[PDB]
Amino acid sequence: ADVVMTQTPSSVSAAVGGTVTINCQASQSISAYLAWYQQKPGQPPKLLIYDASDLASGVSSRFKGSGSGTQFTLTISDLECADAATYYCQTYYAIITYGAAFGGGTEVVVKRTVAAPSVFIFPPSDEQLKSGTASVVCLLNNFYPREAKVQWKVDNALQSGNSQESVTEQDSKDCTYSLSSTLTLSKADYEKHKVYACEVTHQGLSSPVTKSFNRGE
Amino acid sequence: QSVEESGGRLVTPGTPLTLTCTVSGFSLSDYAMSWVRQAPGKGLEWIGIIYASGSTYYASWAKGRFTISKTSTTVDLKITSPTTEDTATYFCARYYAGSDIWGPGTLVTVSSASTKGPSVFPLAPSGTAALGCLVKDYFPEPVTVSWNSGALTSGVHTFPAVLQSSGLYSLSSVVTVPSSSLGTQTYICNVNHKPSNTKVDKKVEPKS
Repeated sequence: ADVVMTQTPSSVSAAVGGTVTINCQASQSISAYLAWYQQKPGQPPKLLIYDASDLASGVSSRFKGSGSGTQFTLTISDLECADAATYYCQTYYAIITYGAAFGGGTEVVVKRTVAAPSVFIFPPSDEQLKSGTASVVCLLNNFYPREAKVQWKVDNALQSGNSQESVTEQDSKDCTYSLSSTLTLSKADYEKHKVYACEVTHQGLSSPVTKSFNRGE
Repeated sequence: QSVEESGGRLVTPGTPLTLTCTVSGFSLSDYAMSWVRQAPGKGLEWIGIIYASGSTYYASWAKGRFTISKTSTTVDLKITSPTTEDTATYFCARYYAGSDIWGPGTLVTVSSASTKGPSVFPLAPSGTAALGCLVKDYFPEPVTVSWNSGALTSGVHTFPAVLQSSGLYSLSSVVTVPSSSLGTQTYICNVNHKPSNTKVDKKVEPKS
């Protein structure tokens, strides 16, 4: 049967300058025929380590592979924001018999000091209103840590069920996230209310920040 | 040495689809090649390999569901009878000691829904200002966004697409800029949805 690579943990974290450890366990012995890869968002994987411990050309010696047989480790030292990515192991022992499965992946989260978001609200465009729908967007820009609470109110009534959040991955220079919350209403419903408000709660904000507009003003 | 995948597109379930891996700067008579895929948000999945001498080997779940073949300079992956398990980005990769050379990937979408190009709406700016473009209601993925034809990159955030309950995708792209530049600089988002042949340039400015 195909070799299975059990990769743990699913996520691991340390501060800038710190070290993380990522593990893989092969279902039977694969000797030293193990590779490690980095995959940044939107990109193909990049080979870091082959034959369990040998560095691919150009790769920083901050990346260290160890192990043999059934247990392997990737250790990333002097962690940088640019290391925020998903890492994968892969067997290539006797592929013709056992296949070349990847482990399930491990995310690396790079910790830093608290950074409050800047908050912005955007009303729907007049052009969009011709579609019969209105999108209202609240932007939280460049914050850390990830946890953030976005509250929508329309004429002071709490909203739910009509919004969707999207979040970026950690920035490669400053380790922050950005987030959009998009409230979608019909044009007809949008035109029945005046005050549109996004209130943000975040560890870096001493009290919540509200951005709002009045329809038509 | 490099490779590049092509052929990823929207197909209806059950329609065979062939992807192509074009290689350059090395010979397929010297190296094996694998195909790997990755469903949105998920992990890498090794599909199979074709050795220099032509023998093919597949993951246990791939046997009978994919065919790998090659010419002198390309490797193909045929997906015999696509399902939604097959919606994914597919990569080809050269094998040496591990997989060292990878392509950018090609995206396959398996669905009965129709292609639809996006509408692009301004996120108009209200000492740092934010502005953006809302790219709404498109299918299938992907969309790309640049600002000022690539001249503006600092402070840009293009959010991952969301799939709306309508079955259509949406995303926004935003940028922060000096508030004093709103009066004097021009900010244009360049939106490309190749599946629908849509390319839109939208100037984003304060609402009068």
